[PDB]
Amino acid sequence: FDPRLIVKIAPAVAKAAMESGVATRPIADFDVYIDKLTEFVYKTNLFMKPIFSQARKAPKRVVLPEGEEARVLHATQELVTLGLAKPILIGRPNVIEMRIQKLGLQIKAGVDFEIVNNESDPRFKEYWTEYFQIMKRRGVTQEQAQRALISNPTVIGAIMVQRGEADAMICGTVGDYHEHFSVVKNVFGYRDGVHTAGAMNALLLPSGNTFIADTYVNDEPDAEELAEITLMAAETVRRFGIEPRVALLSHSNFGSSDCPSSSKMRQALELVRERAPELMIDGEMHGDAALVEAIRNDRMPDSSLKGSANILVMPNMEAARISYNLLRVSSSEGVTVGPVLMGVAKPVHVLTPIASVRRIVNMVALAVVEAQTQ
Amino acid sequence: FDPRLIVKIAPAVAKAAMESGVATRPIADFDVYIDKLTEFVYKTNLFMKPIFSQARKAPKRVVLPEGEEARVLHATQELVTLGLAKPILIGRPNVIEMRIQKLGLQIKAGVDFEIVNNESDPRFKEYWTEYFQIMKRRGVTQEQAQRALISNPTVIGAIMVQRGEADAMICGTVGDYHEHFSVVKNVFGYRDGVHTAGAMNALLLPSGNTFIADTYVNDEPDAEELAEITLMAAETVRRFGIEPRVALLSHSNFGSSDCPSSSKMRQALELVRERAPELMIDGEMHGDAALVEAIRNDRMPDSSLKGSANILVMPNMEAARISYNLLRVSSSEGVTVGPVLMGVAKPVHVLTPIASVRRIVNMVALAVVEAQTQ
Repeated sequence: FDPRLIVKIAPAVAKAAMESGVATRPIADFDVYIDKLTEFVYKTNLFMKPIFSQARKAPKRVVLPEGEEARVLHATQELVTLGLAKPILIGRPNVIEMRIQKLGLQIKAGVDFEIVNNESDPRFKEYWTEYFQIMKRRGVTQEQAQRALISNPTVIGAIMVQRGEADAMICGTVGDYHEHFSVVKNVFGYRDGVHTAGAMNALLLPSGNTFIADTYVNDEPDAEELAEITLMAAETVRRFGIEPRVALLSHSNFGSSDCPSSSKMRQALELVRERAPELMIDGEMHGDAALVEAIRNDRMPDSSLKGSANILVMPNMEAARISYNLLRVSSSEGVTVGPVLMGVAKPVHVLTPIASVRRIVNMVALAVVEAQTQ
Repeated sequence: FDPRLIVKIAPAVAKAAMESGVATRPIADFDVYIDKLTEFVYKTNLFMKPIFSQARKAPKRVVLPEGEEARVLHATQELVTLGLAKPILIGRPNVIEMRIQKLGLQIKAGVDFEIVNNESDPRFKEYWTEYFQIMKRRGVTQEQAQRALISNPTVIGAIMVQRGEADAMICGTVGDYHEHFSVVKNVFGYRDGVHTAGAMNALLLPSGNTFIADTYVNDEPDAEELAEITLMAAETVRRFGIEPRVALLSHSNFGSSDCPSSSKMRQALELVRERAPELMIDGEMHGDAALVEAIRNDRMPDSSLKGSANILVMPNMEAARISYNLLRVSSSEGVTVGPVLMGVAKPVHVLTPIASVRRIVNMVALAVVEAQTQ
């Protein structure tokens, strides 16, 4: 799967065929040709195949709070088969076993995977006392903390990962995003060096693989919050292997509007450049100017952004969630990754009820891969 | 009046009665019995009694602007009899001498107390000139300063205390609190190192001696301002002899409601603990949790607050004045102290129009104590 294959083979084959003389059209501009095919590499990178393999080498414990949900169940089978992770499912053990039989999956409880019963667990008194000490001043009474552990699955898995019993967690298949996130933020805590949280959704597009943030965490992020979201996204995408091409999208194109939304972007651009100059980023720009290099070079010759951009940053969540939701059905491709939570101290992600099984599979993998490091 | 009397005598008697054998019911928990005795003596305290004695030791000069008002005159008599302070009443001498006779009081002008006539005074030229130099930049012309020295008695007394002719002043029996306070603030100035003022009103409650903060001065306090109010009050309560137990009240119970008011309180708790970690204080909480320790230990066991809390700091003036009014009618007895003004350099206090004659006597003695320091 090495991307460099088409980089060296196709030119070298072309150079020997011109020396052999059987070629009808000489590509005299070999360096331009080299630029053309390296661009094809850069647009389509799988960025999942290395992830899966890394998960296979070191599977980790992942808790899925909504264990009864059928989509979770379908993904648990593929996780056990591919040897990606050690799945811990939370829910009523009786309904899971019945649905497994109806689904026909070969996973066997206590063998292939472990189950934690939400209604009864020996580690109950310890857990509610642990959750209460975090949430006593945040409006959770002792009596409330108990009731939460019996009926809120997401809270149960959060306590495990913080304790150390579980390595990571994947939730959000049932419920609104902010319900699960609220649980996550108070329990795990912000990662050191960060004071804001970022959500990222990825769509393979004609322009290539493309990422969008922030989709659910912040409804109206301020300037410094955008800058921190940008830097984390550049770090995460560099891990995937795709070099980061950041574009701060806005209705204004390089100062066409002086309204506060555009002013917020420009300030963040200066903030990002001062914190880490290496990142390739230019803003603000129209949406189209970030993908078609032809349009951007006409508005901005000396733009530091080169080629189609892959990290599009949004001024407010509404523009993001409406863009990503409209593109997911206008691309019609493999799911790649879903809502990637950035900034949390522990390896956690929250999904949507519309999330497919492949998305849950891919996302559980992504988390196992995060858990290998500390 | 020594509080330590009941704490020591009763246990030794109890031990002697058990050794004698006449004790029908033994008390095995002697250390618990001491705790119940010490809690009773802290609740029913008489901080006013030492204040009178300290005032008797060194009577100081006190100015009362409303010398014609009947309630002040009754209080001048009992002050003269007690020997607490040397009164300097202000008003028309004829109306005072005629009311003195009408009220059947044995006080003579020029000997027991001193009258300063507002309409005519030898030092008139120095007073309105000094007032002008203080208020020339706050909208007071020379012509306005003259009429103001004759018309507003509170202005007259404020000038005296700043000159040093009188050691303190008590006012407010007629008129709005702020009519005198604004004069007090501009003339005396803020206490060194203090940039906001505080109004404290004391009540005798079943739970114990109880004070409320910011009853009249600030409609809405900054978190910084709330902090300085709390810190000053605990210092003043320590002067009375009561142990400072502080509680920040709010409509939210320990983060149950996230609003501007609750956020405002919590920030102050941090600000107070940094400036003085020794002060026992916890918030935010409901009122009942501040008084009934049982309720507080059930929602917050680790609370640093121990027992009934004596210093109640409130979020806004509106809730504080409403509470104080509704409590002074539902608490049977207790003349205690009137509205206490904190943060002003020269010793002074502003009273309510409905302040009882006992409250004028008490608040005059409180001022004499304050004048003995610096």
